[PDB]
Amino acid sequence: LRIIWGTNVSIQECTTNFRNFLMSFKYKFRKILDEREEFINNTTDEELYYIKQLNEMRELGTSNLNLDARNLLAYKQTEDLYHQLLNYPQEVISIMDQTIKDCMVSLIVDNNLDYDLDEIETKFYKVRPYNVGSCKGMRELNPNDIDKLINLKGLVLRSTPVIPDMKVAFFKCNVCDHTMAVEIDRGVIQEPARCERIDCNEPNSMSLIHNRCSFADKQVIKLQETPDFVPDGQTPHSISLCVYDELVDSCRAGDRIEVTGTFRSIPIRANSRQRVLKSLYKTYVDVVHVKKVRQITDQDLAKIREVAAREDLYSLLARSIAPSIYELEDVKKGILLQLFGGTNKTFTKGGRYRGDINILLCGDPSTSKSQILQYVHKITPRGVYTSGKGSSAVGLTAYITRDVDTKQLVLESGALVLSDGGVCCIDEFDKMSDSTRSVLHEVMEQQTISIAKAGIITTLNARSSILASANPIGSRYNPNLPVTENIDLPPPLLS
Amino acid sequence: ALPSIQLPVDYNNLFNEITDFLVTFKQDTEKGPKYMAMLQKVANRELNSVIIDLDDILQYQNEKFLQGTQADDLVSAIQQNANHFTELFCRAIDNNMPLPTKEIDYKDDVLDVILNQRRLRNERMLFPPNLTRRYFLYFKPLSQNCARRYRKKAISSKPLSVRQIKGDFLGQLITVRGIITRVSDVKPAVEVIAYTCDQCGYEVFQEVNSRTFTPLSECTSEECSQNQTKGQLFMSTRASKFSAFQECKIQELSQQVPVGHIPRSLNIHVNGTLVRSLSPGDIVDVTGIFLPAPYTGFKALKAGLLTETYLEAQFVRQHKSLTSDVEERVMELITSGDVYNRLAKSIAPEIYGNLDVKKALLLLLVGGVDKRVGDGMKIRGDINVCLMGDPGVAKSQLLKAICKISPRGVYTTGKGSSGVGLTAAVMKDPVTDEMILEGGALVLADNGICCIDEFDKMDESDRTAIHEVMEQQTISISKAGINTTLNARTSILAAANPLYGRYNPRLSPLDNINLPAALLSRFDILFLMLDIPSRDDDEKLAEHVTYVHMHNKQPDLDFTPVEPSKMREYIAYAKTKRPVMSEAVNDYVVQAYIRLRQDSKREMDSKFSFGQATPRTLLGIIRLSQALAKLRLADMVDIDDVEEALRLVRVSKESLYQ
Ligand SMILES: Nc1ncnc2c1ncn2[C@@H]1O[C@H](COP(=O)(O)OP(=O)(O)OP(=O)(O)O)[C@@H](O)[C@H]1O
Ligand SMILES: Nc1ncnc2c1ncn2[C@@H]1O[C@H](COP(=O)(O)OP(=O)(O)O)[C@@H](O)[C@H]1O
Ligand SMILES: [Mg+2]
Ligand SMILES: [Zn+2]
Ligand SMILES: [Zn+2]
Repeated sequence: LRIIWGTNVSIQECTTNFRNFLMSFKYKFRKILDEREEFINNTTDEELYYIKQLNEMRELGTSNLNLDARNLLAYKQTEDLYHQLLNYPQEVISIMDQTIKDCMVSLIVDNNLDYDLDEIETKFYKVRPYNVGSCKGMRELNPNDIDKLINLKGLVLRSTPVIPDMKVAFFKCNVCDHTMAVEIDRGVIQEPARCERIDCNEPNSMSLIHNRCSFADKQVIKLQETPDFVPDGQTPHSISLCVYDELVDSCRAGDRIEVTGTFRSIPIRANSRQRVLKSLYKTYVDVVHVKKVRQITDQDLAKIREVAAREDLYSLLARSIAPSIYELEDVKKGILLQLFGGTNKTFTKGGRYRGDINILLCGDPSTSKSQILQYVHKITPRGVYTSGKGSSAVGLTAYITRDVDTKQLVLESGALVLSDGGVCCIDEFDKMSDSTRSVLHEVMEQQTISIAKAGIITTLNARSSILASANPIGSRYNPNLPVTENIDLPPPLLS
Repeated sequence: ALPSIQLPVDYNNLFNEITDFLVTFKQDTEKGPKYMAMLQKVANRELNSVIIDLDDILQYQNEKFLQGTQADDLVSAIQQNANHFTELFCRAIDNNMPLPTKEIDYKDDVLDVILNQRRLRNERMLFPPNLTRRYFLYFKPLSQNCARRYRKKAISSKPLSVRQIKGDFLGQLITVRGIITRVSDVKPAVEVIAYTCDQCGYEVFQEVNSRTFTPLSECTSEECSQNQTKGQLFMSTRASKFSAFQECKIQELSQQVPVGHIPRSLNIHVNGTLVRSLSPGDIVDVTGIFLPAPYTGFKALKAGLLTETYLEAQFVRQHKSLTSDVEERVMELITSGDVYNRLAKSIAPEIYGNLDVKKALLLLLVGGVDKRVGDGMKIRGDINVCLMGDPGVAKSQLLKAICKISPRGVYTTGKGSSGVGLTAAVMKDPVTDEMILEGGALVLADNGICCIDEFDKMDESDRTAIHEVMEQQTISISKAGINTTLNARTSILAAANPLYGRYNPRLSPLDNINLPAALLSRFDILFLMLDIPSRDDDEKLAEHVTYVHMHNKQPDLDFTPVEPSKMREYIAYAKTKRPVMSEAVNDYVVQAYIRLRQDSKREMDSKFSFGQATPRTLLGIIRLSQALAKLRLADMVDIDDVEEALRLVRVSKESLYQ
């Protein structure tokens, strides 16, 4: 009956439509909707996709939903919500959570079991809609769609630490020591006027206790427009993203993500002191769903065992690692043996004994060693493929550098430390400088790197394996001359 | 206090004449009024902009002159002052707005819902008109043709420059010719702000006519008149009206700058549907109102009476596909015949000779097959052509000329600027002082040609990027904590300068230039153009050069210069085509390669040849056959195509002596 002020959304019909949608929907209605021909109806029409996810969530206890927009449009009666959500996301989502609140009860008591439901009552639920509409870049956003759900795509540049946000203030009285909590609305705190205690009742006797309040977590992300869609002679644009609650610390730096969220615009103050504002707002998005671009099962164990029971396991993974490479089976044998490595041990008296295998490939200049290295790069779990042509003399180890965003100090590890426990591939070994070479010498001898700069003295762990590829001087490796002259490498390093 | 002055202009008669012009005006050449048609079109939620023509206003004045009754020269009043006539015309439009004739179509418009909800409560139990407005009003400058038709001269549409804009033209409608250099993103600017008041009365509206404002934060309604302290106003974005705003900078053209001076710049502000009409790098003629900025805030005190300025834009005039037409153009060029030779020849018709180089530049313009093999293997189809030779052989016109043919191309030069390897992750942009990931020139040209002039003097820092592109075509990015890899598939056209002058009877080609052997091996083709003195060739070269100086036209000859747009149309169409190969064709390639290798084992000699053949040579043979097949043929490649590719490679190889 009554409608929330401003909008046209009413809870009464929305709740009923949603419950009908959930208990009624199947893949049958979905495949009737899309009906793109060659659509499989093999028992999927009666699978009850929503109810099975609902039950598996109830038994798991996790609160995560992936409601889609096309599926929401599939049902005829709930088609209203499709156009009623794009324009009023917040209120529709509030109805969403309120209906999911009793979606639990609708299924826990169907057989009248002994589920507590008290932890269900305490916990809250929400939704993560995706594929709301056609994806449009940030270069086409008008003020005509403020406070409306959109889907954006872009490169992640950076993230900020967790930001506290006050929810419940906490005031103490400096005379009678009475504690009272005041909720804040939209940021502004309504100050208590005088102490509620009628006996105390003193004007101007309030003190704020900062560490006794209640806070929630925020994160801010920075996006950049993808180079593919940019036109000629332009500079990429940027958008700031607000992330709350469980989605915080999800987007790593440098990834490319497609997100769903509400466009919003806020004013920013002209003068820091005065109340005055300037007639130009800033635009950002509050995100609700993010998508990007171990624990092996027992069946995996069984298949691993039966494959390991093969008559000749050596040759099979000899040929698998480099399918393109023809012949050169012996180097593949060596690399396959290297990728496992002998056992590692460190007994108290003698000390640690190495268990890493180092391999150097060299010879005539137009063989296929670089492709071999790029092949072994992918197979190994943790490894780095960087050429030794140049870069810093400690570019493979720690390098104390000044932070760019903040005028602070950061200790950044190198490529040998970042290949700990794996295989590190070095390309163009012959161009590596005389001063940085010694660094590798301490890596291949003691497997540790020590840095003593800017008041910091410390040691890291290398424990990696070196596979390198080099080129000679000239267009051929003449067998008559020995190895030393051609390869231009110190005898100990080759040894 | 404030003294008073008498001015001839009276706005009452002006408003009367605007009302008369909106109704009466008819196009003399649908029937009826010209503008009440488009107003009815607007009322149906279809047209978002209203554009007035001063030619049409002159037509109404001329009609009245035909009747003979006096007029108020509305066209001159608009030119002299235009910031007030916009509001006058907006009010005139609002008064005579036609009713919605069809398809009311109220679906989910938030402002519509708010306005409809207002009616019930207000009637059961005056706002700024601009809130209900949707159309945007723009003026159109005068036309010299219509002006010369009725004299009266013209000032608003004359193409002035940035420098010719004096302080006497402020507050008028003028036009400026220049090139756009910087354009910013679109942001919302508030026009009417609505505050919600704790269920006190109802939301209040305030208009903003400046760049800076103050919130109300006090409820003055009759129900809100009660004395109890109750709370301030909170802004509601949904009930507020925004507008699209954009700012740009226009710079004076090099032709119009006097000697010894530095070009100036002008600022342009655009609001409404006209946004996004201008992009960087465009030479345009922009009309608008020239207005003074307030310059307030900090650093205003020192100026005192000095002001900024800007131009509110209202019109844009830019100076400068699969269809049956382009379907027939390619057929016409096919029927023309001699596509190979004519295409090579028409490239830079000024330069006489070096015809094989012109054949190879065509193959570089087209691209070979890029096939993604399974299990991670990839093969490149891009072309790497390096042109070496003595100075003063037309080294650096040839290159520049090739850049014209393909839109996706960048001409990068020596250490004067760093663009080859500038894949930096830091950008100190003055507008916001935050980092922006900035790609280099190699990344910028995707599916394009990178013309690297003076490649000898370019530093090893760029040599790293050149080395990596030819290997994997994926640029790793700077170490500013982003760990990004960017696609950089591109073709390379390099121009070289031999060490200490010209060719030297030193036998090794490696001795002639500094470039490493590994770097040169990755190049698909190497061309040596040595300047050898011959008495016959100098005569024709001198005659060809001097004919251009005597008569600016190039020397007329039986050779026909094909039209450049046809060049581009055929090149693009060939690029879209995808060849395919057969098992029989590639069998002869093995015999060719084994013969080449058996030659190379004994080809090692004192002077001729560069090292020995490599499987990369076999790969480049197929890669070059790709372009020669794409040139005219389709589907399976001809056997003679391999012969043509081999011939071109062999001529390039034999260029070492020549
Ligand atoms: N075959 C040719 N046809 C026409 N003009 C030519 C030819 N060869 C050289 N030129 C002349 O050479 C000049 C163009 O090349 P230019 O000497 O300016 O540059 P470059 O070859 O890159 O040499 P540099 O090392 O001096 O920069 C023009 O004066 C042009 O007339
Ligand atoms: N044995 C081989 N098997 C397959 N391809 C080869 C072989 N030898 C050479 N090639 C070809 O030659 C090229 C070798 O380049 P690469 O080895 O990466 O350069 P570099 O000599 O700098 O390591 C590859 O493109 C590859 O296709
Ligand atoms: Mg030159
Ligand atoms: Zn108290
Ligand atoms: Zn009030």
